[PDB]
Amino acid sequence: GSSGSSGEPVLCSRTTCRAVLNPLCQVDYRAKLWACNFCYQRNQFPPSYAGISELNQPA
Ligand SMILES: [Zn+2]
Repeated sequence: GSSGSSGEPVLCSRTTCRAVLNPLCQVDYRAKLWACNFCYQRNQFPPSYAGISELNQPA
């Protein structure tokens, strides 16, 4: 993980998209990269993805 105090919601890079990370997107745990289901853009995982239900919990 990453020390410090934070907890901002991961938002699709694309400014026009701004689609909050959803369980529908194509998550490539292997390449730690989840592509968007709408804009279809690859995004990098956040620094702190431990206290996240979307990830921790199954789709
Ligand atoms: Zn997107």
